[PDB]
Amino acid sequence: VGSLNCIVAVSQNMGIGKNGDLPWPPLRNEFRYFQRMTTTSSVEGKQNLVIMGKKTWFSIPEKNRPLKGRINLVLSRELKEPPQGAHFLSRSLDDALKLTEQPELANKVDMVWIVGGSSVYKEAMNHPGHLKLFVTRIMQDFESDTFFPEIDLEKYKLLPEYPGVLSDVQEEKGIKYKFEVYEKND
Ligand SMILES: NC(=O)C1=CN([C@@H]2O[C@H](COP(=O)(O)OP(=O)(O)OC[C@H]3O[C@@H](n4cnc5c(N)ncnc54)[C@H](OP(=O)(O)O)[C@@H]3O)[C@@H](O)[C@H]2O)C=CC1
Ligand SMILES: CCc1nc(N)nc(N)c1C#C[C@H](C)c1cc(OC)cc(-c2ccncc2)c1
Ligand SMILES: [Ca+2]
Repeated sequence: VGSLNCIVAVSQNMGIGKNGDLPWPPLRNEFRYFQRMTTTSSVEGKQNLVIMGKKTWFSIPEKNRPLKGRINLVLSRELKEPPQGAHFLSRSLDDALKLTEQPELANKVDMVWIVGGSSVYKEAMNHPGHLKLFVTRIMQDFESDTFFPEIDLEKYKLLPEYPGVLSDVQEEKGIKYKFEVYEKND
Protein backbone atom coordinates (compact mmCIF):
# COMPACT_ATOMS: atom_id res chain seq x y z
CA VAL A 1 0.00 0.00 0.00
CA GLY A 2 1.57 3.25 -1.23
CA SER A 3 -1.22 5.65 -0.31
CA LEU A 4 -3.78 6.03 2.45
CA ASN A 5 -7.05 7.94 2.55
CA CYS A 6 -8.98 9.33 5.49
CA ILE A 7 -12.63 10.34 5.31
CA VAL A 8 -14.55 12.21 7.99
CA ALA A 9 -17.51 14.58 8.51
CA VAL A 10 -16.84 17.25 11.14
CA SER A 11 -18.84 20.05 12.78
CA GLN A 12 -17.63 23.63 13.26
CA ASN A 13 -16.58 22.79 16.84
CA MET A 14 -14.62 19.78 15.54
CA GLY A 15 -17.22 17.21 16.61
CA ILE A 16 -17.58 13.84 14.87
CA GLY A 17 -19.59 11.89 17.40
CA LYS A 18 -22.15 12.08 20.20
CA ASN A 19 -23.42 9.22 22.38
CA GLY A 20 -22.17 6.58 19.93
CA ASP A 21 -23.91 8.21 16.98
CA LEU A 22 -23.47 11.25 14.74
CA PRO A 23 -24.00 14.67 16.33
CA TRP A 24 -26.23 15.91 13.47
CA PRO A 25 -29.40 14.52 11.85
CA PRO A 26 -28.77 12.05 8.99
CA LEU A 27 -27.59 13.74 5.77
CA ARG A 28 -28.50 11.42 2.88
CA ASN A 29 -26.21 12.87 0.21
CA GLU A 30 -23.29 13.20 2.62
CA PHE A 31 -23.78 9.52 3.33
CA ARG A 32 -23.89 8.70 -0.41
CA TYR A 33 -20.59 10.60 -0.81
CA PHE A 34 -19.05 8.51 1.94
CA GLN A 35 -20.34 5.38 0.20
CA ARG A 36 -19.09 6.47 -3.25
CA MET A 37 -15.59 7.44 -2.10
CA THR A 38 -14.98 4.40 0.10
CA THR A 39 -16.55 1.79 -2.21
CA THR A 40 -15.31 2.82 -5.66
CA SER A 41 -12.33 0.66 -6.65
CA SER A 42 -10.25 1.52 -9.71
CA VAL A 43 -9.13 -2.10 -10.16
CA GLU A 44 -11.72 -4.56 -11.50
CA GLY A 45 -11.73 -7.61 -9.23
CA LYS A 46 -10.51 -5.77 -6.14
CA GLN A 47 -12.31 -4.04 -3.29
CA ASN A 48 -11.25 -1.16 -1.11
CA LEU A 49 -10.33 -1.81 2.49
CA VAL A 50 -12.01 0.19 5.23
CA ILE A 51 -10.21 0.52 8.57
CA MET A 52 -12.08 1.64 11.66
CA GLY A 53 -11.91 1.76 15.45
CA LYS A 54 -13.96 -0.57 17.66
CA LYS A 55 -16.57 2.00 18.72
CA THR A 56 -17.03 3.10 15.13
CA TRP A 57 -17.78 -0.51 14.17
CA PHE A 58 -20.45 -0.71 16.85
CA SER A 59 -21.82 2.70 15.82
CA ILE A 60 -22.83 1.21 12.46
CA PRO A 61 -26.34 -0.32 12.58
CA GLU A 62 -25.95 -4.12 12.78
CA LYS A 63 -27.97 -4.61 9.60
CA ASN A 64 -25.48 -2.56 7.61
CA ARG A 65 -22.42 -4.34 9.03
CA PRO A 66 -20.03 -5.09 7.51
CA LEU A 67 -20.03 -2.13 5.13
CA LYS A 68 -21.11 -3.71 1.84
CA GLY A 69 -18.76 -3.92 -1.14
CA ARG A 70 -15.72 -3.18 1.04
CA ILE A 71 -13.31 -5.30 3.09
CA ASN A 72 -13.94 -4.27 6.73
CA LEU A 73 -11.03 -4.23 9.17
CA VAL A 74 -11.41 -3.28 12.83
CA LEU A 75 -8.64 -1.91 15.07
CA SER A 76 -8.49 -3.02 18.69
CA ARG A 77 -5.78 -3.90 21.20
CA GLU A 78 -8.35 -5.63 23.40
CA LEU A 79 -10.18 -7.96 20.97
CA LYS A 80 -8.75 -11.39 20.09
CA GLU A 81 -10.75 -12.01 16.95
CA PRO A 82 -12.74 -9.75 14.65
CA PRO A 83 -16.18 -8.56 15.83
CA GLN A 84 -19.00 -10.67 14.40
CA GLY A 85 -19.35 -9.68 10.74
CA ALA A 86 -15.98 -7.96 10.38
CA HIS A 87 -13.47 -9.49 7.99
CA PHE A 88 -10.25 -8.69 9.82
CA LEU A 89 -8.80 -7.47 13.09
CA SER A 90 -5.50 -5.73 13.76
CA ARG A 91 -3.89 -4.22 16.84
CA SER A 92 -2.44 -1.27 14.93
CA LEU A 93 -2.58 0.63 11.64
CA ASP A 94 0.90 -0.66 10.85
CA ASP A 95 -0.30 -4.23 11.42
CA ALA A 96 -3.35 -3.54 9.25
CA LEU A 97 -1.26 -2.34 6.31
CA LYS A 98 1.12 -5.29 6.68
CA LEU A 99 -1.84 -7.67 6.54
CA THR A 100 -2.66 -6.38 3.05
CA GLU A 101 0.65 -7.88 1.93
CA GLN A 102 -0.06 -11.39 3.26
CA PRO A 103 -1.33 -14.27 1.06
CA GLU A 104 -5.04 -13.91 1.94
CA LEU A 105 -5.30 -10.23 0.96
CA ALA A 106 -2.65 -10.34 -1.76
CA ASN A 107 -4.20 -8.82 -4.90
CA LYS A 108 -7.64 -8.30 -3.32
CA VAL A 109 -7.29 -4.74 -2.03
CA ASP A 110 -7.23 -1.54 -4.08
CA MET A 111 -7.51 1.62 -1.95
CA VAL A 112 -7.27 1.88 1.83
CA TRP A 113 -9.78 4.14 3.63
CA ILE A 114 -9.63 5.15 7.29
CA VAL A 115 -13.21 5.82 8.37
CA GLY A 116 -12.86 6.70 12.09
CA GLY A 117 -12.71 7.29 14.88
CA SER A 118 -10.59 9.94 16.58
CA SER A 119 -7.54 7.85 17.53
CA VAL A 120 -7.55 6.06 14.17
CA TYR A 121 -7.48 9.40 12.34
CA LYS A 122 -4.72 10.63 14.65
CA GLU A 123 -2.45 7.67 13.87
CA ALA A 124 -3.30 7.64 10.16
CA MET A 125 -2.66 11.35 9.64
CA ASN A 126 0.88 10.84 10.96
CA HIS A 127 1.62 7.70 8.90
CA PRO A 128 4.49 8.29 6.45
CA GLY A 129 4.00 8.83 2.71
CA HIS A 130 1.14 10.04 0.51
CA LEU A 131 -2.08 10.67 2.37
CA LYS A 132 -5.37 12.28 1.40
CA LEU A 133 -7.89 13.57 3.93
CA PHE A 134 -11.46 13.93 2.68
CA VAL A 135 -13.09 16.25 5.21
CA THR A 136 -16.72 17.30 5.11
CA ARG A 137 -16.99 20.61 6.95
CA ILE A 138 -20.42 20.79 8.51
CA MET A 139 -20.82 24.50 8.87
CA GLN A 140 -22.37 24.79 12.32
CA ASP A 141 -21.90 23.66 15.91
CA PHE A 142 -23.29 20.39 17.19
CA GLU A 143 -23.04 18.99 20.72
CA SER A 144 -20.32 16.33 20.62
CA ASP A 145 -18.30 13.92 22.79
CA THR A 146 -15.81 12.80 20.13
CA PHE A 147 -13.63 15.18 18.12
CA PHE A 148 -11.46 15.28 14.98
CA PRO A 149 -7.75 15.98 15.55
CA GLU A 150 -6.60 19.33 14.17
CA ILE A 151 -5.02 19.33 10.73
CA ASP A 152 -1.32 20.20 10.69
CA LEU A 153 -0.91 22.67 7.80
CA GLU A 154 2.86 22.20 8.07
CA LYS A 155 2.30 18.75 6.54
CA TYR A 156 -1.09 19.03 4.80
CA LYS A 157 -2.26 21.32 2.03
CA LEU A 158 -5.86 22.13 1.26
CA LEU A 159 -6.42 21.40 -2.43
CA PRO A 160 -8.46 24.25 -4.02
CA GLU A 161 -10.52 21.84 -6.06
CA TYR A 162 -10.36 18.16 -6.77
CA PRO A 163 -11.61 15.93 -9.59
CA GLY A 164 -14.71 14.05 -8.53
CA VAL A 165 -15.43 16.32 -5.56
CA LEU A 166 -17.99 19.15 -5.58
CA SER A 167 -16.57 22.53 -4.59
CA ASP A 168 -19.66 24.58 -3.76
CA VAL A 169 -21.42 24.70 -0.40
CA GLN A 170 -24.02 21.93 -0.08
CA GLU A 171 -27.25 21.99 1.89
CA GLU A 172 -29.40 19.14 3.20
CA LYS A 173 -32.10 19.50 5.86
CA GLY A 174 -31.09 23.12 6.45
CA ILE A 175 -27.52 22.16 7.30
CA LYS A 176 -24.77 23.65 5.13
CA TYR A 177 -21.56 21.76 4.47
CA LYS A 178 -18.69 21.55 2.02
CA PHE A 179 -16.32 18.84 0.85
CA GLU A 180 -12.61 19.50 1.38
CA VAL A 181 -9.60 17.50 0.30
CA TYR A 182 -6.21 17.76 2.04
CA GLU A 183 -2.99 16.10 0.91
CA LYS A 184 0.53 15.38 2.14
CA ASN A 185 3.16 13.59 0.07
CA ASP A 186 5.74 12.71 2.71
N1 LIG B 1 -18.42 12.03 11.72
C1 LIG B 1 -17.75 10.99 11.19
O1 LIG B 1 -17.07 11.07 9.97
C2 LIG B 1 -17.73 9.68 11.90
C3 LIG B 1 -18.22 9.64 13.19
N2 LIG B 1 -17.93 8.58 14.01
C4 LIG B 1 -18.47 8.61 15.38
O2 LIG B 1 -17.40 8.72 16.31
C5 LIG B 1 -17.67 7.92 17.45
C6 LIG B 1 -16.69 6.76 17.49
O3 LIG B 1 -15.36 7.22 17.40
P1 LIG B 1 -14.40 7.17 18.68
O4 LIG B 1 -15.25 7.40 19.87
O5 LIG B 1 -13.24 8.06 18.43
O6 LIG B 1 -13.91 5.63 18.77
P2 LIG B 1 -13.12 4.57 17.83
O7 LIG B 1 -13.91 4.08 16.68
O8 LIG B 1 -11.81 5.12 17.43
O9 LIG B 1 -12.91 3.35 18.85
C7 LIG B 1 -12.03 3.51 19.95
C8 LIG B 1 -11.46 2.13 20.21
O10 LIG B 1 -10.96 1.63 18.99
C9 LIG B 1 -9.69 1.05 19.15
N3 LIG B 1 -8.66 1.92 18.55
C10 LIG B 1 -8.79 3.26 18.25
N4 LIG B 1 -7.64 3.70 17.71
C11 LIG B 1 -6.76 2.68 17.64
C12 LIG B 1 -5.45 2.60 17.17
N5 LIG B 1 -4.84 3.67 16.66
N6 LIG B 1 -4.79 1.39 17.24
C13 LIG B 1 -5.42 0.28 17.77
N7 LIG B 1 -6.72 0.37 18.23
C14 LIG B 1 -7.38 1.55 18.17
C15 LIG B 1 -9.50 0.93 20.65
O11 LIG B 1 -10.20 -0.23 21.02
P3 LIG B 1 -9.75 -1.14 22.26
O12 LIG B 1 -10.12 -0.42 23.54
O13 LIG B 1 -10.50 -2.44 22.19
O14 LIG B 1 -8.26 -1.38 22.17
C16 LIG B 1 -10.29 2.11 21.18
O15 LIG B 1 -10.74 1.88 22.49
C17 LIG B 1 -19.08 7.39 17.28
O16 LIG B 1 -19.95 8.33 17.88
C18 LIG B 1 -19.27 7.37 15.78
O17 LIG B 1 -20.63 7.50 15.41
C19 LIG B 1 -17.12 7.57 13.56
C20 LIG B 1 -16.61 7.59 12.27
C21 LIG B 1 -16.92 8.65 11.43
C1 LIG C 1 -21.73 9.39 6.31
C2 LIG C 1 -20.87 9.41 7.56
C3 LIG C 1 -19.56 9.75 7.21
N1 LIG C 1 -19.28 10.79 6.42
C4 LIG C 1 -18.01 11.11 6.10
N2 LIG C 1 -17.73 12.14 5.30
N3 LIG C 1 -16.99 10.38 6.57
C5 LIG C 1 -17.22 9.33 7.37
N4 LIG C 1 -16.24 8.58 7.87
C6 LIG C 1 -18.52 8.98 7.72
C7 LIG C 1 -18.75 7.85 8.56
C8 LIG C 1 -18.92 6.94 9.25
C9 LIG C 1 -19.13 5.76 10.14
C10 LIG C 1 -18.36 4.56 9.58
C11 LIG C 1 -20.51 5.48 10.23
C12 LIG C 1 -21.18 5.91 11.37
C13 LIG C 1 -22.54 5.67 11.52
O1 LIG C 1 -23.12 6.13 12.67
C14 LIG C 1 -24.52 5.86 12.78
C15 LIG C 1 -23.25 4.99 10.53
C16 LIG C 1 -22.58 4.56 9.38
C17 LIG C 1 -23.30 3.85 8.41
C18 LIG C 1 -24.67 3.65 8.56
C19 LIG C 1 -25.40 2.94 7.61
N5 LIG C 1 -24.76 2.42 6.48
C20 LIG C 1 -23.38 2.62 6.33
C21 LIG C 1 -22.66 3.33 7.28
C22 LIG C 1 -21.21 4.79 9.24
CA1 LIG D 1 -4.98 7.78 -2.29
